[PDB]
Amino acid sequence: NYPAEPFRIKSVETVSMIPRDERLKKMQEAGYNTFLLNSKDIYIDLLTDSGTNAMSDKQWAGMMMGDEAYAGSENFYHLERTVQELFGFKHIVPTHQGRGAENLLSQLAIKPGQYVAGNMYFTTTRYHQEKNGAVFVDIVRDEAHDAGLNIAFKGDIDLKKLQKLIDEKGAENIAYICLAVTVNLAGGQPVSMANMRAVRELTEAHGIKVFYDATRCVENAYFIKEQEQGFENKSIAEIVHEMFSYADGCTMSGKKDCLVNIGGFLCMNDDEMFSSAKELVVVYEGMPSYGGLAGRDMEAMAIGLREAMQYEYIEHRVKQVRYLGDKLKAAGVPIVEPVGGHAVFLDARRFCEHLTQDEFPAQSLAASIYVETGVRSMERGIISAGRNNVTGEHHRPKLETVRLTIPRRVYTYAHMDVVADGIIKLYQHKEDIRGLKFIYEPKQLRFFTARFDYI
Amino acid sequence: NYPAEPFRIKSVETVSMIPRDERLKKMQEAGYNTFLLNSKDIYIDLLTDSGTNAMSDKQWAGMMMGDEAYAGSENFYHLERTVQELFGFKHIVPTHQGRGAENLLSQLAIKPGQYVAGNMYFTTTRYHQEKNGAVFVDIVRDEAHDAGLNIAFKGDIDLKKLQKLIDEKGAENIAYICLAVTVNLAGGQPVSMANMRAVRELTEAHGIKVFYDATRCVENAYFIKEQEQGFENKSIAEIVHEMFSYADGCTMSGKKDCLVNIGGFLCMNDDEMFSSAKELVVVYEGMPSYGGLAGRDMEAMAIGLREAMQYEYIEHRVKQVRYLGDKLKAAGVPIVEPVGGHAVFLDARRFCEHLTQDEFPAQSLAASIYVETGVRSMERGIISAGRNNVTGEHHRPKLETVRLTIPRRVYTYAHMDVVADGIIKLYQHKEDIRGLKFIYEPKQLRFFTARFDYI
Amino acid sequence: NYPAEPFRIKSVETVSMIPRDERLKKMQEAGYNTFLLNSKDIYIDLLTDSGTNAMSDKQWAGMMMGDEAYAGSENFYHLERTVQELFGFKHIVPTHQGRGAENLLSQLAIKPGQYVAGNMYFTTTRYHQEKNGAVFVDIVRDEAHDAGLNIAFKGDIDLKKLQKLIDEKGAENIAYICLAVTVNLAGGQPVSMANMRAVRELTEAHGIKVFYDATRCVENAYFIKEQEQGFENKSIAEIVHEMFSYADGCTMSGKKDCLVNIGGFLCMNDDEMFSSAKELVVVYEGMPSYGGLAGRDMEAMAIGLREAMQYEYIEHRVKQVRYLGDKLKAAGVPIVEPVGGHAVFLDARRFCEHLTQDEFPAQSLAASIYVETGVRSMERGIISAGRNNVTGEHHRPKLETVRLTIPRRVYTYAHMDVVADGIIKLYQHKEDIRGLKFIYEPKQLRFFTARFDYI
Amino acid sequence: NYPAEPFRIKSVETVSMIPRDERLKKMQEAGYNTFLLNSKDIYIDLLTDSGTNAMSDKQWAGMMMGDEAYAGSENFYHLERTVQELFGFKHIVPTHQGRGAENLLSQLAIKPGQYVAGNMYFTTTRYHQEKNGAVFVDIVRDEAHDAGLNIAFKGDIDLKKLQKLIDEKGAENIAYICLAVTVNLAGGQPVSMANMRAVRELTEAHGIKVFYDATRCVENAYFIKEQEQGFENKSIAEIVHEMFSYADGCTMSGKKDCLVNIGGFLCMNDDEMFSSAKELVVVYEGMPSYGGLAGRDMEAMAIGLREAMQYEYIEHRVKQVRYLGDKLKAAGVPIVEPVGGHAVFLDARRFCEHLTQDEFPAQSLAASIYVETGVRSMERGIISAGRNNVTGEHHRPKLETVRLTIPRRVYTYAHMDVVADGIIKLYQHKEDIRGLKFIYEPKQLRFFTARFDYI
Ligand SMILES: [K+]
Ligand SMILES: [K+]
Ligand SMILES: [K+]
Ligand SMILES: [K+]
Repeated sequence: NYPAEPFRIKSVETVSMIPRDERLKKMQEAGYNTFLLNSKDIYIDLLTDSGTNAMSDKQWAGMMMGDEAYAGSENFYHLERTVQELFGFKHIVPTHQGRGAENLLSQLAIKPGQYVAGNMYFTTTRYHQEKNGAVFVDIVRDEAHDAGLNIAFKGDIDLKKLQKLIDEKGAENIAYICLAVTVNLAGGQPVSMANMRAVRELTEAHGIKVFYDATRCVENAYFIKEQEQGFENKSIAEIVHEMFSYADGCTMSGKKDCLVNIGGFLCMNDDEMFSSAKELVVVYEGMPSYGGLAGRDMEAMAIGLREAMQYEYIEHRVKQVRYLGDKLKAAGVPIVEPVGGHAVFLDARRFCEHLTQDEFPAQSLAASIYVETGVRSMERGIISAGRNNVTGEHHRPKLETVRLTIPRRVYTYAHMDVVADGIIKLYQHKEDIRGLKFIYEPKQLRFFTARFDYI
Repeated sequence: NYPAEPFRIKSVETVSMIPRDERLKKMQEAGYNTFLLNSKDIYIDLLTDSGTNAMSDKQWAGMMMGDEAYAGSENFYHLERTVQELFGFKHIVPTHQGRGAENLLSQLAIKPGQYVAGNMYFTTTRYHQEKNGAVFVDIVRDEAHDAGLNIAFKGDIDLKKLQKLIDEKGAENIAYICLAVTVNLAGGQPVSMANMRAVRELTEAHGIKVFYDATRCVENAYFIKEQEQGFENKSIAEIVHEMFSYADGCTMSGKKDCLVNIGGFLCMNDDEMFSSAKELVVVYEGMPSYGGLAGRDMEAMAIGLREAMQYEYIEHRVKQVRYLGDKLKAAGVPIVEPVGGHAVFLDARRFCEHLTQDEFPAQSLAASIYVETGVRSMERGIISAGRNNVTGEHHRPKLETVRLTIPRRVYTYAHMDVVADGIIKLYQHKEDIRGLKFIYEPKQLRFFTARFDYI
Repeated sequence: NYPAEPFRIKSVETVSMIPRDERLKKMQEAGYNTFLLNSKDIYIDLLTDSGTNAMSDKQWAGMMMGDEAYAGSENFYHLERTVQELFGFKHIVPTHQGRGAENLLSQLAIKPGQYVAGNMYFTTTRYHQEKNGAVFVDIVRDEAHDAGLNIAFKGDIDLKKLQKLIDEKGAENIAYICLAVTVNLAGGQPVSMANMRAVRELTEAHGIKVFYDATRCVENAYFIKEQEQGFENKSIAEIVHEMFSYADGCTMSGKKDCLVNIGGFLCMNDDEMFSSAKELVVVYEGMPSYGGLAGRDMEAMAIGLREAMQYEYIEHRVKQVRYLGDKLKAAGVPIVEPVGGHAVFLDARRFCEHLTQDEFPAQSLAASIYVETGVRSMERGIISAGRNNVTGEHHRPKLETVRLTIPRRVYTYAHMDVVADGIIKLYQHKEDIRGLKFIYEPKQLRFFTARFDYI
Repeated sequence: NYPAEPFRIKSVETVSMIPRDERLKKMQEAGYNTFLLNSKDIYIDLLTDSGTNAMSDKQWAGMMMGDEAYAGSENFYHLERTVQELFGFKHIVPTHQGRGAENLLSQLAIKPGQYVAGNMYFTTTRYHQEKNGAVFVDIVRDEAHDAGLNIAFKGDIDLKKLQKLIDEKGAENIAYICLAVTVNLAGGQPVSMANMRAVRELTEAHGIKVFYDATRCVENAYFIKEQEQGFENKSIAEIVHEMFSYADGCTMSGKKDCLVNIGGFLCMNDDEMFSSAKELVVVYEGMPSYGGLAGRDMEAMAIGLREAMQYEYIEHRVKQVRYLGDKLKAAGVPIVEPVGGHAVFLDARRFCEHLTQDEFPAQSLAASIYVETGVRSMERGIISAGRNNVTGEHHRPKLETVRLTIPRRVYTYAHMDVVADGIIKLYQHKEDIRGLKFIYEPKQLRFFTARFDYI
């Protein structure tokens, strides 16, 4: 069920291994907010899968061959031809990471008052849409909003909803469909090739553009190879190329599936949009020949994207995350299902039914995990949702979760056991977990710097 | 007069060394546009002094210690302490380079219709001011606009013009003063400490904020050290710290004086503005704990800013540029005077007085320079100025220049001799340089991809 | 029982992942000799634990700070201070690896006809002793020669045999005692502190010198910590320092316990011997200030020896090897016992009891293991023993083994499972493993290039 | 006359720039022996051209791709095929540096009592010859021993002398001719292709083997291209390959002309000698598949040897050393002539005619140079010659020199001016240089650690 790592360890990152009593002190110094912990004090850091990937020896060799010319860099040429080959789009503009590409796309592709419809949303992606005057419309299938429902390709768009938006608003009033692979907010859920095809077919008929939010497109391609009938003789590369054939362009974060610590890019087929993109990138990112990246980083990202196409690599990536989910589920620990490509989400509401949402069960569970194991996880619940600035009440999200987000190629199954075993042990005495109260609350971005104490 | 390099060569960048006939074919394939040349075909690349710097062994050691954590990275803390120590500001927000810091500043500090006044301007800096509703006012001393005038501290603000603006417009209507060090548009001209102090004193009396465009603040500190009475017993670090003591914050490009290939940051003293800056950075750049940079780049920038404080390093940096300018001037080659900190600008109007501006003397001179020496330079004249959209006429700039822009720690005096001797030989038969005409002209950003042929 | 890796993965070594049929073709191209396989064709390479270690980010930072000066390098001074601090010797002479230190020691310390007595022996170590006129005497306890006997500190010297040698030969006729930690030939067996102390006390009483063959001294320190009464409150560093307090000097391979890919050194207390060692090092290795090493490697070895002192690192190192041995033993696979610090040795005589030694059971078993798993192992049996030049008969060794040798910080428990599960499956049908016969036999060093076919 | 560096600076090595009064203190703390100075206290280190070369970006990329397998490393394969291509020998055995290859060759190729004849000698090379029972015979042309004589190809063998050795001793009593390129002891003097051919022709007729001491064979190839008629249309590679076609094998130090900081190798054509070489390398260096080098170093050396074949690189290398010599000679400073490929040697006897050899003019001149400029040079005179252990008198060498030895790709012409200008300034008041006396003298290797004071 679970393959060994399809690589060896070339170099290691040293860790302190501080014991429980010392971790409790660090957690207190951090006001029980994992976002305030110091990296040097953490054994296993599952705060994010963004930008913390372990690069290969070949990428590090590329890092030594940075050609830092303002224009005409060999590294820009390599990235451009690699993305043209693997994603199949005509034009590429580098950006420093994914949200830089989102800024450009939304300024280029939206008229004020138009709709952008997508399969759920991501914070930066949707901000740039709305900042530019779009109204967001969620067209994901209804099941994706049910966190416990175990169905395949849970990230699929509901074609009926797309049809109704077209019927009610008119095609000329829809800027574009923003189709994300995988779907982050539903827990990293994949989208089927059948769905990408059907969405292309209906939008094309109406003259409507489609742009992917493509940050975990390789994880997605793996779910298609594993679970979609007809794809068993296809390579990961073949699946990735067909996926993008159903789009007019994409925004990409190299920090996720391109196996790098920084980097992103915007792709499109249209020449006029490319010309406009080049004049705007200069303002926000840099020249079209580097887009806010060192030459060595264009090189690392070109090499990493190609490494991601290796079947054994992405199979192990997804099955390692699956192992953690399987082990938690086998012990009765409540999690979002099915497990996604990049993370396991604990259902903190169910984990701590002895607590009210106003006692911050997700924030507290995350604190408990670090103290007991040296593992950092992210609060994705009531705290991150923020306070209603009109009423003064918490926004109360339906999802009250702790995200165990897994960087690529950094951890082993033994690290996964450290994580699972500690959570399972906490779950056996789940009632002992204490509620939290604010002792310091910022007006904005409160998850980042808020401090708490036990009730 | 001209010191030796205060460092040894640790590693080299290999070059092809292709001869004149082969360079002529490359120039023709690039349509006589140096922006279109491949980096792999160039011996000495003086297109820019941005982000092409040679890092040290110590910076490379730091590159291997990237702590890629989303929050709490050791590299963030090191950058933050370093900038607090050396610049003297309370708060720091990393950005991927300088224009990312400008975007944040202009959104936070400007109400539509307010004025932003500075000592001349830079393209991205003024764009971000104008995009947010500011009206730009030039308050540099009149002398700065006379490219032939040899005077010290030519970058100084005219206190009388600053004063007139306040009287005629009202303090409440001025968003801030944007004081740049050095002043790029005048050829890299320094600003005196006496000027920085007088501006602080006047603005403070009216409650007006001052923010520095600080990209070449260390080169600026060197000029003060060399030429301003009273600064002979002061270190570069003491001068830099006093400079920033007369500001409310700054936008910085590490890609210039911090000796790195990517990186920048925003500094401010005000607690409220810091909180707002953290909200905005997340949508354009990244979390406040990395700001669109890999941990290793925060580390390389922290180390490089400290290396920039070494007296012998910056003396050599500035005197290398001076060597090139002195050698050209002694042969009668027309240049912008006095030579600034980072570049030498050739007056192509005067160099090719036999051509009209319509025949693109700067574009043609930069082409000749590549063919004859393997040196790439930047057109900064009528081509880069663009065409008037409304009328369809060229914008005809007063400055018709070729910029010989010098990366830090990359080249030797022998390389400077290749550059100078080739230009001097061309000058001796300047009448023979041919005019250019468009064969392909983009509607936007024409300097980046336009192609030409000889008349 | 089995701790998780006390480090994260910083970078990876990419592997091909070729399937069984393709591995069989590679094995055939290598003439069924694992020594002849290409590294690029191997998934898990257990040929050696020498010089294949994964370095840390901190060691890689040191690799960028190589001070390549012929004398007075900062890296030399750092190595020298570190070894003085941790090993407690007065003088240090770097060598390119351990056998370079052995060459110097044996030339300096042996008069022709004198005896060198030790706890078993290693090939290079004993060669250098014999080449200089020493007669080797084995003074290990008899139990060490019983490969099946499970006892602690199996590497211990028999004080009664040491005593007999002194009585029968005379102290003046003993050049030195060569005490090895751990003892490689018995499978990596540790020596107790009590034994080291008793040997020092006896030799000192007769004026006999003791020099340690120290290549796996840290693994040895771990066993003492785990199993010798009285050492529970002692650090690894305290144990290492006390170990070397009972010697006059040592030969060390950094390629083993100092966590590097190249490097070694010679230590001694005696001023006169140090002066002589400096004269000799210049002709074989290099100046005493670098000893056949790049400055960056002196740095990486100084850093790596200090990292080896971390309790969690060495506990994990030794327990990973133990995991592999435990899993094999539980399935009934015959191995040398108890499992040592660095490797597991399969008893191929017992594994392939259906074959005669003349049919090369160890060579054949190592071939099968590669075909079935992509794991490379070393023949340490009749092939490596060589042929008798005088008679032309095989040397027929008591030990007919396949060595599963484990590089430090390179592999995971999942990799250990690939190794074990493949061997266990082979064991279940052991009768089917075929004998080998030579098709090409070199006159010298036959194990390195001999080729075979199945009988 | 003097080409610019045919490369750019990729990274730099930071230096302290300590002033004169501080340098005087360091020199005193070092007992006026430059060999005792710390690297961190030196601005320009010309102690040696061995192993201090600046590697390229491509070599550093290779450094990240180290394949550290005990056998079958991709890096060993690359080195082997590179040396086979460029030097043209059948077999290669890596060694950690040149003197490791010398140890093997001399043990394999000499019977006790035989002669080895060569064009002068090098210390390690000759030691290994004699240790194995050879009698050394100098067969260089008589002119090479006249240090002031300006003739081309001053390193040539005197064919008449070779003939007389053959006539008087008999061919069967000559182990081999050891032909060195360039000839170090005469100041780095080249050998002509005509001479290498004639030596091959005479030895072949008598059945006598020829092995090169090849450490600066690329410098040598450059002198042939520049000065030997018939070689002007030949590439450096073509000249190098023909050179080696006149030999039976070679010993090579990568630390000189292969542009690396560590590494060497032994080459031969004979199969039986190759087999014997492989059994002996194991004892002293390591397996024939790595020979005492990390895989990354076999890779760097393979890449560096190929870089050395670039005409512009080796032309600049030799002409940079020539510039220093020309500038010194133009000021009347006495030097060994003609200037060689890798160093300038000052004639300290003539520089300080006011001193006797017993007052150590070379040791003192070297001290003066460091104090006045921050430049380290090596004593190659009476001190290095050592004391006669029978008589107690100094060995009094004819040559009393200070070696300014130039690492490859590390320094600029401005560093050369620092060196020359300081020596010239010292030369104008040459009479002020004070004699030295021993205050501490070791019995052996006295140049390395002896301490002095002014008379
Ligand atoms: K990162
Ligand atoms: K750059
Ligand atoms: K190795
Ligand atoms: K070296």
